[PDB]
Amino acid sequence: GLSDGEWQQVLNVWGKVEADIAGHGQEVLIRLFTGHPETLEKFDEFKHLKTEAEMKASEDLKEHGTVVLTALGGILKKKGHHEAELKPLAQSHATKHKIPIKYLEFISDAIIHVLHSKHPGDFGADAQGAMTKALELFRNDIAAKYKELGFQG
Ligand code: HEM
Repeated sequence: GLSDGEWQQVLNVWGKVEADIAGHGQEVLIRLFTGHPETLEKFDEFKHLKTEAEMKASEDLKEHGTVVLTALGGILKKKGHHEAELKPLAQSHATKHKIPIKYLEFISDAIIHVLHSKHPGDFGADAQGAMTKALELFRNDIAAKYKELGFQG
């Protein structure tokens, strides 16, 4: 878990994302999809968008990026008290979408990349530490539910 000073840093960095969640969201998905093409195949609506310029030209992708980051924002503001919010997500991603925990690792790394790409020199070493912890926590609680369900990979 995190200290309160650590949570205040992640909510301070999240205020930068909130200035434009769709712009941040589309960059995160693109990072993900271009870096790990196997992840795009899980998306029936977007698997035909194989290159960055195709991805960029779809408002449907940008809206999906908005759904993702708005969900995550909600969870971060719970400061770790997020069992009611994470359970549904865990369930759907394991039993419906069949998303291995490794893809959650990929998106967590994608977020960090995009914060440094969109705010160079503005994402401090301390901020990076706190954000990393918050994403690990998120991932580790989802891993716990995955084990319960025996979602093997
Ligand atoms: C920060 C991590 C993520 C969050 C907050 C998130 C959130 C969401 C939400 C809120 C939905 C809609 C409701 C649902 O079906 O639960 C959804 C759907 C979905 N997610 Fe995620 N997700 C995340 C990561 C991922 C990753 C890493 C993948 C795959 C590589 C993935 C694949 C999907 C798919 C395929 C759908 C259904 C798509 C559709 O409606 O067209 N998710 N996700």
